[PDB]
Amino acid sequence: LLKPLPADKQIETGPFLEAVSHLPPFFDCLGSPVFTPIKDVISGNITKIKAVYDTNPAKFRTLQNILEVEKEMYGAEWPKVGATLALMWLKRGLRFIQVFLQSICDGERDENHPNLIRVNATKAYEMALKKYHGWIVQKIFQAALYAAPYKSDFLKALSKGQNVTEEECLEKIRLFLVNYTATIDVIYEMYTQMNAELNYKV
Amino acid sequence: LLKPLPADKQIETGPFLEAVSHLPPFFDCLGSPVFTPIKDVISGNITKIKAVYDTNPAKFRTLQNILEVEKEMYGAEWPKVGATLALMWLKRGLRFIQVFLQSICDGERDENHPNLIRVNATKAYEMALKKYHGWIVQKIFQAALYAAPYKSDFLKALSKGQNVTEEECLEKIRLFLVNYTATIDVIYEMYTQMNAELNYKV
Repeated sequence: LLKPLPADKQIETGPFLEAVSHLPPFFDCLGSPVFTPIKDVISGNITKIKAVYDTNPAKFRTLQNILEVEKEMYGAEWPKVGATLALMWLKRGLRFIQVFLQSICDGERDENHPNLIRVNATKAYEMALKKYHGWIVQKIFQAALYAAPYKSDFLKALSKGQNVTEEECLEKIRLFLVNYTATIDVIYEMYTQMNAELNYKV
Repeated sequence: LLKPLPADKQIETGPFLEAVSHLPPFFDCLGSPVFTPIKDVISGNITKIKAVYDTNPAKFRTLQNILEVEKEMYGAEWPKVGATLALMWLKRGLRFIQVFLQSICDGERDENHPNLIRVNATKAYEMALKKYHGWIVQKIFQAALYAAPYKSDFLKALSKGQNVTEEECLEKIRLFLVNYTATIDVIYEMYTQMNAELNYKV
């Protein structure tokens, strides 16, 4: 689980990186090599943030510190630079995972295709990522979607094989989502208040 | 350029890894982020081979040595294991690049779509990779193809911006292809003679 936010809503960079570093692996709950490239993309963002943090953990103590430091370090190349860029993209992958899991927990489904997770992934994609992809990457997403597992399998993949009902799994996901969602929200507000959000497409 | 093969047709592992390590970058002659994941896939194979070589460069002096050593090291998990696996997949990416470049040099083109390289890429894909992909990855290839550059641009990307005619570029590619193709051929023969080739799909 992620720490709760402190009253000052500052997010400590070290603890944050340690928590998010447990996310990429999970993509192998999706159960197909198609998603391995995605894990490495997310993992790349986390690496890049850590490599900058590691250079001066004090200067880069909080996520806010990264943005404001890099803003003065880089001038006109900022925010399309350094850890600020990497975190700009990491927050979008995190949000995808948040929206996807929340949509599953909220019982959203396609009533005639109940064992799939395609509607949940698509919603997650539309809310987190689609705005930032050109059509080639969108078509790539559409194709990749088909590699997505059955809901039943996914959930069983989430519970480390450990024998809990689907209902119990979802209750634990809901618990995870509280501090996760609040953390992602704070990162998005920081990007807004720093005018560090860019809208270019890949 | 790659060294020529020696009379014994053994391929020294160190020099081979150094030569192929100059290939991934080029994928950024394709001129779009869609191909960055592919670079990292190929680069991953080269890393994995090097990490095994590095452990005992003498024991792993040649590519042949890697296969025969791993065969006795691993038993029934071989050849779907270690550097033998990584090289099994690396040779396929290398072959793709060989067939693609050769097809371009041979003047193969779609006469009504002359400025594209799609026929060349597809041929390269059918000859090197398609057999080893399931349909999701094939559809992903089809979508990605659209990110491929114009022939004119690609060629200009290959000549480090340096101002040589297209004809001169192709002549240099043809020269590159001689030892490259002969090297890849030798690797494929080794996999055959070692019964190390596997046909599973991703």
